[PDB]
Amino acid sequence: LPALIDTQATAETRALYRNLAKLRYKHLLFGHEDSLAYGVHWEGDMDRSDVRDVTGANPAVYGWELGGLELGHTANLDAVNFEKMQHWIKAGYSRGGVITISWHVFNPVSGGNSWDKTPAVHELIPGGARHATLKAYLDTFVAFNEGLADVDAQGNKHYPPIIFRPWHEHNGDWFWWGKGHASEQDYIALWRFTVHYLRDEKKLRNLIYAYSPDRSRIDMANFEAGYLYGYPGDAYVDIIGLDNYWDVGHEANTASADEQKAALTASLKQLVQIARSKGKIAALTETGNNRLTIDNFWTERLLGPISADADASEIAYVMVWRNANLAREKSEQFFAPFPGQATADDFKRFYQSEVVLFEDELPPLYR
Ligand SMILES: OC[C@H]1O[C@H](OC[C@H]2O[C@@H](O[C@H]3[C@H](O)[C@H](O)[C@H](O[C@H]4[C@H](O)[C@H](O)[C@H](O)O[C@@H]4CO)O[C@@H]3CO)[C@@H](O)[C@@H](O)[C@@H]2O[C@@H]2O[C@H](CO)[C@@H](O)[C@H](O)[C@@H]2O)[C@H](O)[C@@H](O)[C@H]1O
Ligand code: NA
Ligand code: NA
Repeated sequence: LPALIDTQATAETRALYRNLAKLRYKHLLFGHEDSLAYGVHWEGDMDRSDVRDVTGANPAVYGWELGGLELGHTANLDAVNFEKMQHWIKAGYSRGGVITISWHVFNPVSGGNSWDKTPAVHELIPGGARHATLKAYLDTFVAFNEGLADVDAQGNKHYPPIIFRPWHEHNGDWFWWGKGHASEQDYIALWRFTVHYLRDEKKLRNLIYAYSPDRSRIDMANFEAGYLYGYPGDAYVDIIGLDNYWDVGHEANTASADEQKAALTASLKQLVQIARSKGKIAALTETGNNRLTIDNFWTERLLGPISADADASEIAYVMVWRNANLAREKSEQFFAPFPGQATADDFKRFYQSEVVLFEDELPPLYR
């Protein structure tokens, strides 16, 4: 029933969206960022995941990250090799998994990373002095996407569908495309150009576009207004996403656990209401508890509050962030368990839930 903004989307892309729309009522796909690239205690294996090591199954949704691609780097900002990334995307897709991609774009003005707040959006949008840079940046993704293609016996080209989730958390002030660094109207212009360029100029047909404000900068008394800050229009968005680490035990959140659980449910309920009104699909596009310090996190803090309300439950998927490699990165950062981690058994319970789907029990999404 929801329809993609790309009226010419590939058969597989159309199928994915249709099937997510169907499965969302009774199920929730689980996702993990950089799941095949490395884990907390390993890197190098070409077919491994912390998630699989714990549960026996890969995540249903695989998140990947392009930051650095635009600069012609061999590897992304977390040292994930782009050729390997292409291999891993193809591998996950071949098994029936879902692919989603974010993009922590480097600051073109300074050469700094996404967290360098030097203003850039005004310069990047149509009419801006650096508009050529925006085109060049997007071109690198066009090229990357080509590296995901196969060609069948009949000479037809096929791609993995990708849930493309750019310019995220734009209601926060931490990225250079965020509030305080870009006007609302300029942000909208940036988004709209991104869609026009990829969908219309470059004729990519394998994208589903995901919009993802951060819950931590939305006033719960006025959720819709906060959510729709910088919203580019229904003609430019397929997935009504949300990044919400806040209500799942963020260290800076002084709300009680019970208040947080209620807020998680309320946030997702309202998200779903917005999606319903717009004929879209909702998803919890980023979440998690860094270092998994909360007892029974998965069942008590994530699944429980989602399942508590039938509106909240209508989200299609939930993705947790990456399991940074300790040896390489020098600190602990992870959002899925690994064997022996305190929440591993509770994660097994989460996996086991009839509601939650990992790769191993996905129906065929692409037909
Ligand atoms: O490196 C550990 C980090 O873990 C957390 O970031 C997780 C993940 O979240 C997404 O963006 C972040 C963003 O970086 C902001 O710092 C923001 O912090 C604000 C809080 O939300 C809240 O509002 C608070 O009141 O104020 C904070 C601002 O001071 O949080 C958002 C949402 O969590 C996500 O897309 C990533 O950017 C980020 O993880 C990084 O991902 C990149 C790219 O893969 C890696 O290079 C990094 O190493 C991280 O993995 C946490 O928010 C951070 O503070 C930090 O501890
Ligand atoms: Na659901
Ligand atoms: Na399950």
